[PDB]
Amino acid sequence: SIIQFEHL
Amino acid sequence: GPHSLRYFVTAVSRPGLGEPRYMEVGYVDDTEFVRFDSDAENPRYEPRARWMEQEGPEYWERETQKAKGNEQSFRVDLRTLLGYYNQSKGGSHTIQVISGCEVGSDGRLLRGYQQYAYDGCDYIALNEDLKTWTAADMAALITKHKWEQAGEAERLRAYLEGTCVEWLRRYLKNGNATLLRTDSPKAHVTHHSRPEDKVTLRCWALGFYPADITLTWQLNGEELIQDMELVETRPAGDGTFQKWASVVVPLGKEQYYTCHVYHQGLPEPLTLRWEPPP
Amino acid sequence: QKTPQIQVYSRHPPENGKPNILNCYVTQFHPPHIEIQMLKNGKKIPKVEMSDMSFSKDWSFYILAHTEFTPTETDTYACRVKHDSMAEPKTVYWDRDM
Repeated sequence: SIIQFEHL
Repeated sequence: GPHSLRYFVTAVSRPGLGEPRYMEVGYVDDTEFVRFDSDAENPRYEPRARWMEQEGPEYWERETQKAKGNEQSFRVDLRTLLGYYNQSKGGSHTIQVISGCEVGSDGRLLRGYQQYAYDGCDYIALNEDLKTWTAADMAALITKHKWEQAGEAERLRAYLEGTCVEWLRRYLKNGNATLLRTDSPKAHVTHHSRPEDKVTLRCWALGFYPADITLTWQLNGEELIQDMELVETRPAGDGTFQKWASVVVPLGKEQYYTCHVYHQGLPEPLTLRWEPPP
Repeated sequence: QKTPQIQVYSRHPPENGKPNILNCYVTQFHPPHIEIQMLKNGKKIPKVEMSDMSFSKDWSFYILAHTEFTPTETDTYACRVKHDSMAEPKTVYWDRDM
């Protein structure tokens, strides 16, 4: 399961 | 041996052609097992390996909605980096991410990865200690400070050590034996003309999996590394791979050279020589 | 920007008169936008199937284009690639010994 990405 | 679960992410803006394209591609031990593509008629996570179809409808719906929220996050990220780099809204740009974990035989985390790229160049990456960031330029420094303040490195250490490993073992129960499948190379030597008194000996390796392989040419017992020509390993299109290596040798001296094929599927390395017909 | 590297080769060992698969393996290119044609005696082949695009560990993209063909002694095949890294489309010709 891929992680939920955080904004750059 | 060790195992890995890795996700390759691509977000490409295309102003004047539609919404950004977003892809999420997952690999177990370097083998694609899931993929999401926002350009499909129906954008949903799809199994790319038949052993992933045991996973229930709740799993696919959870991953699909997570990808769709990730896609929105990347849409925001592409606009943010236009401001960071002072770039116009008319150009196409790419964000790439490699995310995942490498796990040993004991089930413990060996290596954790969170690497970013913008337009094909390193942007920012999580360091091996899983506490600090390496920023590649001034724009990445803004992300670094932002992520340091919010404890983002803290958030991935928990995912990489906990969530990533647990999913990897869950996926491994369904596909462990499939990932270990190997196909040994079938090899042969061909003979080609060269100007005057030279000929080319080409050593082929065909129909092998996985892709890792080594081909060498030996005069007596000495390896001819400086003088041979070889192509990058290439897919046959049916799941297996191909490679060849060649040396230019004097005419009449063909029986003085030996080719060696090293592959994990072979009981022992193959040894070949040019073999003309009866 | 990274220039594509191209290999043109058959899936199976080429035998004249035997149906086969011709591959065009394009790697090491960035940005991912690319245009790939396969030519027979200088003329575009209409049915060329494309694999999904993937990218590598150095961030460069790669993709496999293939088409069914029956090799003959005199037919010439090639793969033509258009990409922003090059001023020019690059054409690579099929060498059945490679």
